[PDB]
Amino acid sequence: KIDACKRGDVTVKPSHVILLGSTVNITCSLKPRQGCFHYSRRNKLILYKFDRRINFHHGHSLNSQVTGLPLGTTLFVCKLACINSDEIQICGAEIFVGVAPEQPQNLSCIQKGEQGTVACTWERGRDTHLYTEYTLQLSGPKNLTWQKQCKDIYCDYLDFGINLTPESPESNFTAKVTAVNSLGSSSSLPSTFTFLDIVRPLPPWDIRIKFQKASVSRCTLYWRDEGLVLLNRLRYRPSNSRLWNMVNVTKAKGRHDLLDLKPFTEYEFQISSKLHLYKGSWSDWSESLRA
Amino acid sequence: SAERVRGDNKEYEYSVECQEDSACPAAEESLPIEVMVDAVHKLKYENYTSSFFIRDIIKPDPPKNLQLKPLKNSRQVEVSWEYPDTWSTPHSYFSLTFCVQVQGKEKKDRVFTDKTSATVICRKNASISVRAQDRYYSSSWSEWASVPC
Amino acid sequence: MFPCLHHSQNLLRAVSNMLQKARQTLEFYPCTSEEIDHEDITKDKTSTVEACLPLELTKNESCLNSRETSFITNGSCLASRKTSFMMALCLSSIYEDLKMYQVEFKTMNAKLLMDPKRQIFLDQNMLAVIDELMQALNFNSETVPQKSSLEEPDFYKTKIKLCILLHAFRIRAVTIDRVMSYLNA
Amino acid sequence: MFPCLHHSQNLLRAVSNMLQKARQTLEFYPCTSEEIDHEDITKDKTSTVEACLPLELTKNESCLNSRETSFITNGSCLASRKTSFMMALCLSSIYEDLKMYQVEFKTMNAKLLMDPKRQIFLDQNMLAVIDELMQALNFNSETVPQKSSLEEPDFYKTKIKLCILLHAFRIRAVTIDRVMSYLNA
Amino acid sequence: MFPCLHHSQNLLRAVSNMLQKARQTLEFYPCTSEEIDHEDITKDKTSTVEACLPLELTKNESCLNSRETSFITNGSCLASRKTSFMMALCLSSIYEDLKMYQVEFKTMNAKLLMDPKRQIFLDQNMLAVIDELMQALNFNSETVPQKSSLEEPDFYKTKIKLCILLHAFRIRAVTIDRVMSYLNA
Ligand SMILES: *[C@@H]1O[C@H](CO)[C@@H](O)[C@H](O)[C@H]1NC(C)=O
Ligand SMILES: *[C@@H]1O[C@H](CO)[C@@H](O)[C@H](O)[C@H]1NC(C)=O
Ligand SMILES: *[C@@H]1O[C@H](CO)[C@@H](O)[C@H](O)[C@H]1NC(C)=O
Repeated sequence: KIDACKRGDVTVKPSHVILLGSTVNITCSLKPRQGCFHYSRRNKLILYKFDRRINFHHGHSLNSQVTGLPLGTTLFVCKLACINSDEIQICGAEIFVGVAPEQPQNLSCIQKGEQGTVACTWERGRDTHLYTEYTLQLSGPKNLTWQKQCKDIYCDYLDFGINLTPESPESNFTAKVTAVNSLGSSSSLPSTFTFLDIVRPLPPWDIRIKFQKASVSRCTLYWRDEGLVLLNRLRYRPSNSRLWNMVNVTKAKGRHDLLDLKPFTEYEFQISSKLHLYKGSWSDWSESLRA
Repeated sequence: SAERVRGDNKEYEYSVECQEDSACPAAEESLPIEVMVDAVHKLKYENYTSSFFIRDIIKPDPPKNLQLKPLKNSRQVEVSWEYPDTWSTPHSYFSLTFCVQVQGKEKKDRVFTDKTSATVICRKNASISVRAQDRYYSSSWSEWASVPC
Repeated sequence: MFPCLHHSQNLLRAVSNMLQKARQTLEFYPCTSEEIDHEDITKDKTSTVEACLPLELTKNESCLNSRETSFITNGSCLASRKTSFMMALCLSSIYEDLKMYQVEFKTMNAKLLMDPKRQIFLDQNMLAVIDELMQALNFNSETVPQKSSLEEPDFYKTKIKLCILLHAFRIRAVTIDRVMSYLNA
Repeated sequence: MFPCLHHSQNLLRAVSNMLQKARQTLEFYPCTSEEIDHEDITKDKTSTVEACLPLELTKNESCLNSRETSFITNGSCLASRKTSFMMALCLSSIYEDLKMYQVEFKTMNAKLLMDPKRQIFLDQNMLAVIDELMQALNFNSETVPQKSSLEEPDFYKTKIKLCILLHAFRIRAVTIDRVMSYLNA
Repeated sequence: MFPCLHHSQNLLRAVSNMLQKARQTLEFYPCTSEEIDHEDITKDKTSTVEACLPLELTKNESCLNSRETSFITNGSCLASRKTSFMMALCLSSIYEDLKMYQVEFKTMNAKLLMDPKRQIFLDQNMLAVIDELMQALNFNSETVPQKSSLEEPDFYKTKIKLCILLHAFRIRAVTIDRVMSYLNA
């Protein structure tokens, strides 16, 4: 059995993890068999924080009560100094000062495209100086559920690998995030999302410009995107200065008889689609098409 | 430009400022730039021709905003520096390598770090100095930037 | 021997076995060809019905509507400089047909698993064959993400829709097999 | 971290080690950067010199000559809908540059092996890195066939040509590395 | 060239880099060879100290204690009919030494990850090299299961134990390297 501390053992009261503001009783105790080979009233049993002397007792039992510890870890190492020999490190304690975990104030779940993996994002709050474990739970109408745990201390987001297929377009799904640390536990308020709110249409991948198969000013734009789109929007703004973009386009993959400027000067084109007008987010504008 | 006294001759240094006026940007150079100086003195005429590439003659200016930040309760000190504004942008396509020597006033404390922050134990009686060179190709080393430690 | 033709022959055989299992499992649900209407999900989205024809059969080219969905995705089944556009558009449309069906079949299977009993579930082997054929058809193959629901759907509706899709898919599988045989010979 | 950037960083390092070996092996043959002229085989065939630039640097777009060699081959290094055409043309041109060099390097290596002694031979690892990067750059990668000759060539000419190519290739390798770093950041 | 010798040379180099990182990370914790006692976990369990010797050095055979732990596990590093029992017992004992260390190193790493900060963590590459060498040493390799704890251990004790193990393991790594060199030559 490998043992880190052989000469003596050091105890901490109440524990290595303490609430910000508490006082720890670091006590260095030396086993009777171990000790300075020659008894002398010169040898000492020092205690050091970051190699800084805090106490010194000739006797094997050393007691200290450190206070006002800041957030972080402080290494208290208790070395033995003999009469002529160099100091031998005996044992030490690492103390993590921590505070109660922040509750996530805002939780949002976004699925990219009709086929996508749901991803939920939260505001962690102040960082407790402690290991942090995050649990994300998603439940449907009745209480079935999916849970995943983000063991990583810092998590940008947690993604449910399982895709969500909604039994009906109007359903209620509720998501909650729980943060647990040695000192305490904070749980976010339940947030209820309908499937349309979670889904976000993909930007239209395709784009084509045709001048109505003619030299005429009128232009026809042939783009392609996800099948379930009941709305759309197009940018007809002149390239040199942005002006106005039509709020809505008809449910046509291929634009027809769009009003375009008579010159053939290059014009930037951007396109967006809305899965549902009543409760669907707008898609990101498609890569600009030059001319 | 200057009137130094090498020996007793007092050599005088004359310099020209030349800018490539090519509008089209190009990733790599295939032709060396050629410079001709038609020196004229009284009734005597001489001409000198030099051929070179911009990357070969490039010499970076010293690293900017060098500051030392001691780590809490540790002997080592973190030192952070920033890219020179004069150097071409973006800083991703064109990159520099920083060599940090802590010898100040053991012979060679030079450490080559691509990162803009390195941590070096600081003896109270020495200075920490940083140098910049083109990371991609061998280039003339920059002037040392020294911050007292 | 054509490797894609072998995959297509495997596809038709896999659908034939799954269709036989479906009729045996759902005794009351009506799943005979006579009582099940023909409904094709890919009716307007893809041009397999027109583009996938022998070169002799297609001539006017007027009926190919403005190069409909002419993505012409390059793939390992053919070679880029090997065959005419009429077969290049056909291979892309066949890839799209398999993508539309696989996404739907996975959605049905995820709902079927929730059933307290296991009366019927889509054949994993048949789904794997569809994915393998798509990988050869187009290099930029997209693998469908695992689908699941947080609630329980009505099972009768899923079982009637399943029978309607299986029969329509079987007709599509023979159409793919005929094209693969033509490419080989 | 960008996987193609890691391959490009591996390429520049591999060329640097091979170039050092070449100078040590060929003591008499002149292989110092000063005595070796810069000659680029891909001078007119590819547009890497113009297309591969940071987006800020390229603006007029007039200098891109009529979309020269605008194959725009799709590949695993980028994603089809991820980056602007300026980087799509650049990745295709870089793939073409590596194809032109690999075909030539294999021809030189096959001639070098015939030498009664083994003074110098191209690094197998460097050739493998070039192939790996090309596979990521373009899905339709062509592997060069084993090259051999039925006669013995003059060796001095091959050793002078080798030094000229190695130095030019090293400059190309840094150019690829700069583009990969820009794509990552 | 011996493949196991290459793995052993990789092992010694990986430990050397990890040991340097450990000294830099733990500035206060004492991790210099002078202040760290030599303690070997495999002191009595395995006979590598005695069995792994050059054939010339070992003669009386009395010191081999009753074929201690004479499992003689067959493996891909040697061939079954290739070398004498003295090296067969040695290869088995080396496999056992790597198993005892890997199980312990994984336990330490699982405790280290819980630290609020990331001052130090065992090199994943070093652990992978240990597993690769064991796979060659014995066909019946057991992969250690992912280890985790439901509580938080004192970190100072783990960091002192870590330094004691790393230095002892480095001495073991040189001993394995010497045996692999002897097998090659
Ligand atoms: C610490 O120890 C002292 C004496 O041993 C005692 O008076 C005090 O109550 C202790 N405090 C804590 C927090 O344990
Ligand atoms: C679902 O869970 C919530 C909270 O646990 C509870 O209030 C509700 O009654 C549950 N519903 C059913 C049907 O069990
Ligand atoms: C979801 O909840 C809202 C408000 O709580 C309610 O109006 C709506 O009917 C619910 N939807 C379903 C399907 O129960």
